[PDB]
Amino acid sequence: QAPAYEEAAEELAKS
Repeated sequence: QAPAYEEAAEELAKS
C-alpha cells in the first residue's frame, strides 16, 4: 500500500 509515503519517494529523489 502507499500511505502518503509514495509521494515523498518522488520528493526525496527530487530534492
